[PDB]
Amino acid sequence: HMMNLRPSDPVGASLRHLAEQVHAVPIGSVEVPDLHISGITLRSQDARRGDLFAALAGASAHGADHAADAVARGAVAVLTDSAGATRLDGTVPAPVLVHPNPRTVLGELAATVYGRPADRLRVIGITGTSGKTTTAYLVEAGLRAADRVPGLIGTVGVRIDGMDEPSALTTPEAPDLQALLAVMADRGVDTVVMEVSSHALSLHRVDGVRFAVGGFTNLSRDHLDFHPTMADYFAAKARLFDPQAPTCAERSVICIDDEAGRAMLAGAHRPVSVSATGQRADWVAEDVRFAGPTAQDFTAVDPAGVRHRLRVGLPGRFNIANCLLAVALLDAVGVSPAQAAPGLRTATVPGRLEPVDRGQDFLALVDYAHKPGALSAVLDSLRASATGRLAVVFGAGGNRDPGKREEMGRVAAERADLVVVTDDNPRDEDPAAIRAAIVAGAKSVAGQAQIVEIADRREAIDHAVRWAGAGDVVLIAGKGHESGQTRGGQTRPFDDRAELAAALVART
Ligand SMILES: Nc1ncnc2c1ncn2[C@@H]1O[C@H](COP(=O)(O)OP(=O)(O)O)[C@@H](O)[C@H]1O
Ligand SMILES: N[C@H](CCC[C@H](N)C(=O)O)C(=O)O
Ligand SMILES: [Mg+2]
Ligand SMILES: [Mg+2]
Ligand SMILES: [Mg+2]
Repeated sequence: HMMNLRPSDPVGASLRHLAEQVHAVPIGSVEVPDLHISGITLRSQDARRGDLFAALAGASAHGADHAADAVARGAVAVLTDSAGATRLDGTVPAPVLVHPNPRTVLGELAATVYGRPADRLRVIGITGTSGKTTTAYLVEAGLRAADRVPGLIGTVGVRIDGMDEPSALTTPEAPDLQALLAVMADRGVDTVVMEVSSHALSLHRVDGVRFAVGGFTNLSRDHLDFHPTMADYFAAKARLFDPQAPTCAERSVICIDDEAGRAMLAGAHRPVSVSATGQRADWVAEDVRFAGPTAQDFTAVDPAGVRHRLRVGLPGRFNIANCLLAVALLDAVGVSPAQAAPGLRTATVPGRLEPVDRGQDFLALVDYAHKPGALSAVLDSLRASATGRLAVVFGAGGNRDPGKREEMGRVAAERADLVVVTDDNPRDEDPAAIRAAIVAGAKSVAGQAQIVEIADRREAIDHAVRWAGAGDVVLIAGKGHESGQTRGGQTRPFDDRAELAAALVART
């Protein structure tokens, strides 16, 4: 029954001032009161003394049906839409405001209520198809090494001043994010690094955030079950860099190693370009050197002409680009490469090319990639002379884009020496039919990959671990930091890191 995290003593705001700020109007004939509002939420179970409850239309349900409960829990006022109003007329003992489309103003209302936390610290937002999480963790580690106090908001969770924050949401709505930024400022955070997804930029979830710096990794095909076309997907991410958009960051740090990045740079507010593929850019990586199985040395060249010799403590060639972007973002908030370097060398990223070491003589790691494009990239990222043979173990989710299954098999069989097709959250589907589609795609490739099908994921991990010899690479893909195997409405624990470690201890 743990309610969502709020700042302990927010400045708050008068309801009348909030109504004037966003052109909300009273539901009825009574003028908006100067009632003190100390919080805002869209979830009645998170409502508490002093809150404005946002009662909004949603999936086959309207929050107005929960407004009486929110007020009973201590909310002192309600903000709703026209539909909600007709349903709240004279039913709750609290003032009600109506707005044409409240979802579009919740972020700015929460910014006011929580004291404009994005003006108390520097917010870095990072968007792009892949690399948001790794880049964010590298930035957080660089800030800590520089003796700054960082906050991190990402897919895995939230961390504040070096401490996990389990009471915060990983995918906050706009009011939740403002509350979390205020908590961070209260706890001494001077710089927040957060992932900003195309969903968030399309659904008003980062409205009201002043972004000091925006970063762009790359774009490839993804999220087309939400965006109608690639052009809509690009346009959503462009909202972080377009000077005409209210979400535009004050400085844009853009990787130009793909077509989308080059186009983003051309229209971006106050652009800084970054390239780890040899192209001309303000920041470039050069002189990349092998540094053992889980580290890579490189030189970051800054726009002033200074060469910084650095180490990123991650495997995978594309992590040079993520580290270079992290370095440029850190510079944009006043952290030098030398100050950040100890953090870049030691950072760990949960579920993103995350190695597990139990003393074996080969590289064994877990990665989140669960779609063909990301899987192709991570397999390519692990291709290098040091890499003997490469094995990948994965499956595909039930009740998730079935059209990707053959393609995942294809991309794996084009790149890996051993492809182990197993189960990964078959959910309400026939698990054997999912594996069959992946296997068919893998077999359609002309090459020399060995294709093995093992339904049980523990057995599949075990098979790959037993197969590996000195200098080989074993990749367990598709779950990353996410624990669980869901079948027919039941979920059993299954953490790929724990299961990989157990196989390594047993077999190695
Ligand atoms: N710069 C990159 N280019 C291509 N693929 C990447 C990059 N960074 C990470 N990946 C891969 O894509 C997936 C998502 O990586 P992550 O670092 O979580 O990105 P995001 O947070 O943008 O989803 C992982 O499975 C990883 O293998
Ligand atoms: N958590 C995300 C990714 C899961 C990826 C893969 N493990 C799967 O279950 O399809 C989801 O629910 O779509
Ligand atoms: Mg995504
Ligand atoms: Mg992510
Ligand atoms: Mg957690």
